[PDB]
Amino acid sequence: SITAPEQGTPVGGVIAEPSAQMSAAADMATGKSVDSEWEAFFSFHTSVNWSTSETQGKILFKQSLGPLLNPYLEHLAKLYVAWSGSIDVRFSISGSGVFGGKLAAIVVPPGVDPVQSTSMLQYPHVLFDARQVEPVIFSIPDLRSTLYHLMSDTDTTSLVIMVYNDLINPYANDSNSSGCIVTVETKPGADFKFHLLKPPGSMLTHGSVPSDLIPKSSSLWIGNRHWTDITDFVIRPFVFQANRHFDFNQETAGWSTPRYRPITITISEKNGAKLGIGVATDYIVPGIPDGWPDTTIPEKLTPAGDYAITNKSGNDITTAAGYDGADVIVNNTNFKGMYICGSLQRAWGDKKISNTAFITTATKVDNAIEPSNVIDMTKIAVYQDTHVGKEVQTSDDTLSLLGYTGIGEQAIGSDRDRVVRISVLPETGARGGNHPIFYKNSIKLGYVIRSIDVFNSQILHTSRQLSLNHYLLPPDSFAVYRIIDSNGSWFDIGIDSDGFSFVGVSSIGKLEFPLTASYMGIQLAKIRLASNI
Amino acid sequence: SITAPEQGTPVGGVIAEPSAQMSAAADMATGKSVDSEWEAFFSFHTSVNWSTSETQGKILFKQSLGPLLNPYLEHLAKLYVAWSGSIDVRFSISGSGVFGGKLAAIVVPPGVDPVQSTSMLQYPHVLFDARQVEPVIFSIPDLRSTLYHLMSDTDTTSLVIMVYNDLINPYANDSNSSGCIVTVETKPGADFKFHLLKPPGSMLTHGSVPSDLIPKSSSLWIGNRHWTDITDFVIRPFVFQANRHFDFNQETAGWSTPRYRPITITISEKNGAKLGIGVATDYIVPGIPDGWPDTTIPEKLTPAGDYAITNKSGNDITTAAGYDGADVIVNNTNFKGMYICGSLQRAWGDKKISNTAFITTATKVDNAIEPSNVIDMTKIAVYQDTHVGKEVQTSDDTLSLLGYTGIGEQAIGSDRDRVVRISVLPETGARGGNHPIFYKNSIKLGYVIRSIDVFNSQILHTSRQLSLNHYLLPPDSFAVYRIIDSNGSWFDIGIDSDGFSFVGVSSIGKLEFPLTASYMGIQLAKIRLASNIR
Amino acid sequence: SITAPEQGTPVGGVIAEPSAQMSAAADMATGKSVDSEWEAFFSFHTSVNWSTSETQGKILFKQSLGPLLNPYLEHLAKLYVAWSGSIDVRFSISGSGVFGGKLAAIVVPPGVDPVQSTSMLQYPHVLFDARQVEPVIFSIPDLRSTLYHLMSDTDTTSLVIMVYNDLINPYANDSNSSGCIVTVETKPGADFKFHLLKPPGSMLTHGSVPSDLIPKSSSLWIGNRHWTDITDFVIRPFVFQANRHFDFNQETAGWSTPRYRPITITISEKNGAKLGIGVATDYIVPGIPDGWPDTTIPEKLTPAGDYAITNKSGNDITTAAGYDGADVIVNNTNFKGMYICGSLQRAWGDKKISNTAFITTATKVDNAIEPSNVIDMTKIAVYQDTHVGKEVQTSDDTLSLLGYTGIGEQAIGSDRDRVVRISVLPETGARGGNHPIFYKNSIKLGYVIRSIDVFNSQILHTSRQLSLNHYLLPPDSFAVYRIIDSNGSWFDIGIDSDGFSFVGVSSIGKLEFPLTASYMGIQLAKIRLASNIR
Ligand SMILES: [K+]
Ligand SMILES: [K+]
Ligand SMILES: [K+]
Repeated sequence: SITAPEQGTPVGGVIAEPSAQMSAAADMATGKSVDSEWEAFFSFHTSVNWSTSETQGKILFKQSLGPLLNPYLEHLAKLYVAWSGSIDVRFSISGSGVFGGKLAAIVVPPGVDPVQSTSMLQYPHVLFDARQVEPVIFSIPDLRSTLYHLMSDTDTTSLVIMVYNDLINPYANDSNSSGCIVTVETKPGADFKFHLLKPPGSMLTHGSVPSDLIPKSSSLWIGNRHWTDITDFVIRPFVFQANRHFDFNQETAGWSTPRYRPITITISEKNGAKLGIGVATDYIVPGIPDGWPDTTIPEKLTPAGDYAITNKSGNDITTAAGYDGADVIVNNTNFKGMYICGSLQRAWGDKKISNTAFITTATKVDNAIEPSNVIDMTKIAVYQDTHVGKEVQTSDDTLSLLGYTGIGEQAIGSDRDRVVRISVLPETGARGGNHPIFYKNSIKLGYVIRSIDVFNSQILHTSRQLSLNHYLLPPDSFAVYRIIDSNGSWFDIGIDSDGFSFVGVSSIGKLEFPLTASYMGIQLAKIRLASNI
Repeated sequence: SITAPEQGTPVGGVIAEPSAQMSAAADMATGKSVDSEWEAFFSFHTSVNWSTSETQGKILFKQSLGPLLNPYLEHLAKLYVAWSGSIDVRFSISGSGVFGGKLAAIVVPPGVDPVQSTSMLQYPHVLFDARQVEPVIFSIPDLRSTLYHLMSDTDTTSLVIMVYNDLINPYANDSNSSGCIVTVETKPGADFKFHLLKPPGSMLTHGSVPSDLIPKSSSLWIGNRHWTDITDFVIRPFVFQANRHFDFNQETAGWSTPRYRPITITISEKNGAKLGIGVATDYIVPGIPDGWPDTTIPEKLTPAGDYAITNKSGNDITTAAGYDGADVIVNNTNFKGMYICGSLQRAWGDKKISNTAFITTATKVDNAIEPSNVIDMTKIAVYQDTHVGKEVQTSDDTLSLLGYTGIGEQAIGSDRDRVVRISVLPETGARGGNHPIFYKNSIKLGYVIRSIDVFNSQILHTSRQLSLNHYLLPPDSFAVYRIIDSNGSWFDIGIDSDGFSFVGVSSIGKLEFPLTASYMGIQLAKIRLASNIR
Repeated sequence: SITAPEQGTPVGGVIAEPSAQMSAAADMATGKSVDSEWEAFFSFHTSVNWSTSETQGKILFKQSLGPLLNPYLEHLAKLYVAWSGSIDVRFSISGSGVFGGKLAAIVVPPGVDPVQSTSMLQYPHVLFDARQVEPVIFSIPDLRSTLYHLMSDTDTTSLVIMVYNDLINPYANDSNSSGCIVTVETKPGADFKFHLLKPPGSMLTHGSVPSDLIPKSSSLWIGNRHWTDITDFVIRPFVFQANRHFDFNQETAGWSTPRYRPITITISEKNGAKLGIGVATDYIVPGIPDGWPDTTIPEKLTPAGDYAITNKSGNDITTAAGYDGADVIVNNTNFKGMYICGSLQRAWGDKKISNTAFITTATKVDNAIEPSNVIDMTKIAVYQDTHVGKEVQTSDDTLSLLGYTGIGEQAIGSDRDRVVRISVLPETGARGGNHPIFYKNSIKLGYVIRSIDVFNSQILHTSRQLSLNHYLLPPDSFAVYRIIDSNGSWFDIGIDSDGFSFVGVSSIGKLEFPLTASYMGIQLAKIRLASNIR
């Protein structure tokens, strides 16, 4: 009655029985290494740049030992919870002959964090000159106080590439944009082996490694507030968002899933209102629809009319494309910062076509509406003519968001008292000299064909992965990535335990926008994030 | 000069000496054949029902290795810092013979946390049928990266029993459901050894497992907002409290200790002034008294008069048929959301008997009080008529929470805007798909002979233990406690690193309250807290 | 068909199996060379000072055999019903070399109780000088009429150290006193064995030793009459209390449980009546509420007015200089000996805010109350102005003891004629030459910013344990607890079968209160409870 995992009554394959002569035939037909071909060669892992800007003692690379240093181990790591052993490395520089400089590789032991000083070269290190063609090979040993590791462990032996002598080029003393791509390739050491099969589907108690929060291409980057594509970055002393922002505990202080979909509600008004209060039909928090905008109007306003724009204290309408070359707008509209949403006003006996929506969160005192810094089921304002008479009308609406009304304003997310929360707004300032960032994209206005900027605290892929998956990161640390544009400009972003992405520079500048991202590793939040801009 | 721990000249007994005939006689009288008997038998651990309603891939049993499995090791563990080795976990099942259905066993390694899914069976598993006669043992090996375990350690090898094939009765209809319960027992195992005997009176430098947070019986459960006994659980999307709510870091965003005792203050009303500001006399935070209640008033109002309520149309209520017969209450009373607080009210020269008080955090402008939910040295309001006439008095006063004047309002702790904090309000939402819970008490009302509900973030025993004892729990896990009522309907509560409690179902319903609570283990927060409601 | 307690088919771990290389590795990492380490070393028990002031025939050390000597046996003893065998009690002394003085050791048999007298040396005794270098062991043999001992057993072989020759310093003058302290350690002994492992959740049918009656620290001491913390002891020739005073038979001549919580009652005053009789709502004895205070008024009087006191000559007191400056007080107040009791005071139609109460056991004749110290269903007095007009009201009321209006009176519990009973007042006098003691609290007063002393027969932890747990103690013995203050001045309290406490000296004096209490053992009541006051 008891059966073991390798136990049963063997009947065979009725028509035939497995032949060894055919399995030996297939080995010679294909060649053969011993059951793991990936243990026999070096595989491309990453490449890093080294310009003339990087002075002596700077660190271009730090990645800790682990199975993420080789793609074939990152694949088979998914079938296990523990590992142990060394990784072999081969690195080279695609330099020129006219280039000098020299570069060093330092396997620092566990525990230590390095410092950008030439004192780290008072320790065994592999010199590599830019003029050197043949690559160089060396091992990264597993020096561990334990007997095995876990996939989340990042206190392992680590490698750093450090500038030993500055790179030189007598030519470009005007552009200073020289090259020397520095590739790193990896092979498993013979002492490498995985331990402890995990059951499939089972989660890891100590979590996984945050190596998939940002995609590897900017074509996939979209905002957590508006669905458009990211176009550039913004650095500010404070960065805050609640709606689709998720921390590493799968917790959001907002009210919406990491999706963009229509918003279904149910208005109910009478006597001629045009300014009703909806109620949720699809939600995660009771009262607020899933996907309701996280921004409030500037002031108290009584929506009754139509658009109205004018320039610097001039009473001159921007009827034409002379909108540009104005630099200040009054925006005299009675609807002055709402969100435009196409509606399907379904009702019994309306017998008239639907109308646009002009939604926001606010307190309905009367026909007017007051800015509500906080959201609630008693704050969900909608300004559209549902064609109401004296008797009640309980239409179904099913909005979808298209644009914005606040012409001539700052980017959505600059002002804080207009940005919506439930109770507590997440917020982060500078954390060890590193500055937080927004992700900037655009949203269409309602009157002028131009668009307005929008600030985002995350990329939606970063929110979807933090809503679903379980990662490890200590609070005093980042999950650091490296952004590289089509040119040789790069900078490291750092995503904290709260979900906010930081940057070490004060200004990124413009960048050729087909970008890529690679996971470097876990860093402390104190040490400034590397850059070359 | 030097003497070892076993060294000294023996003289013995002076009138007699120890005998072996008498020690042998005690082994005759007893059945003493070997010491450490718990190593020689299996001891009860628990028992699970396996019904036909339970589809495949469901987990029935799940325990991690450790000395909390067997009670005889849980006892000796108090003397040692460390342990190591394997436990043997016997399983017994008594099927009907005509039944069918196989049941799997998986010893998942350390570092994982199982899930209810057949993917767990894509892994080595032993099976045993309902027609299994003899018990099966399933030694759990100690797989460890360290050389010994501590007692605070919980990432250990675990064993799960889960339904491989559904249980089958050929006679039973599709409607009626049957079952066979599976019993679980444990024994220390041969390689099990404790390590590093500790001296008594020794702080253990990491604590122990969170096994003593919820008492094992409901008679000992009282809230952290009001002192009365719990009566039911309340699931809400957001849960929040500051005063007596403590986390695993022994730190609090509140102002009071986990104990209910009177509130001594002093108040120095000057002129004819039935209200004034009181100053702390006993405190852990400067300015705020210890035991001061964490709820404000709804509105700005002047306490001057008597009680008043109406049945939605001005019909005043003066009888139980009106109060219970009402659907809602207006409560036009002028001292609405406060606490009665008997108030001894001593002073020098105040020969008049004392008068009850009404307290909240609120500002004061010369007659009134406004709702201010940020407590300070100046947000300590009192209204008790300390017989003042045109002269500073400086009375001393001691106050004991009795009731709550806010008739008709919702349950206390249901509105953050009215709940009091210093700077930061601890608050949670649904971690995983597990909903938070308040613990429900009731508190007395003013002149009505009914009561009003009261919500609580913790049980006071949970707060008390987290103020004194040090525990490890990462911010991704829960300390799980299986609740079992009198009928056998059960569910698992999971306590947070933040101190809040959770439950893995949208509604618990009603249930017998002479109920219990047993620590099952540490559990990751994503995984839905198990339950069986009926 | 049948399966023994160690029987079942083993399959083991399915992914791995137990290893010995890893269990060996934990013994390498640790110092594990043998299990049950407490059998291999001597553990600290206590230490005594031997000074030159101490004449011959004085007893310094006295312990009976048992597992409460060593803490590692006191722990395992919780798993077993019985024990047997000998303990080894090491002694260490470090004299100056120039000292002289011999010290005796006597293992007195079971059935006796020693005395401080040289007649004890007319018996086999071993001696050891101040110049003793190495420790001495002195195994205590288990002489027993039974075949095994239980844990409740205390008539066991004992060992006493006593001064055979006074300690001598040739340099020290007759005035100055020196000393050498003797340290005592214990080890389980070779023939020691526990017996009859008990299943958990098992009542032990005789209990255990009275080792947990007084807590080990003074921060946890509160009286059985008022909830406040103790501050000093009070020796009186007679001691008496009924309400929360419990004996070792789990029986009481009182009416309340050992816990302080509010007092819910109902009162049905008819006409304009500021006083009436309340009826129990929560009770263990029919008629009397649980928590009702056990003290009467001094005199017949009508509660109608305000407070009033005078300084022996009509000079009213309205300031601290007058109260403290006074020698005695008249207290012409009309509501003298009662308790303030905040009184929520709800009812249907009583919109007026509540008013404090004044309670005692007393009769009532239409305006007044007379002191009746026999509590009944009709001796439940209240004076709180429940806004009654010419109509029965039947208010519900909850009351919480705050203070005591009897300004100027002596300490509460000092007059039997005022202390309340049902039928029988428990009472003791001087057993042996050991004087009883009250435990002293203080209770708040009415409008004075001072307090008044309060006497207590027990600590509430002592009452609580004697209500729930079953203990053996004959009516001739005491359960002894050695009190030690911060300076080292000590004395022994002995608790009675009746529940009362005693002390072996006429006056204790003043002493540091961060003090402790340790159980020394059972002691016959004739023998004077030892002490060392300084
Ligand atoms: K329509
Ligand atoms: K007074
Ligand atoms: K009342």
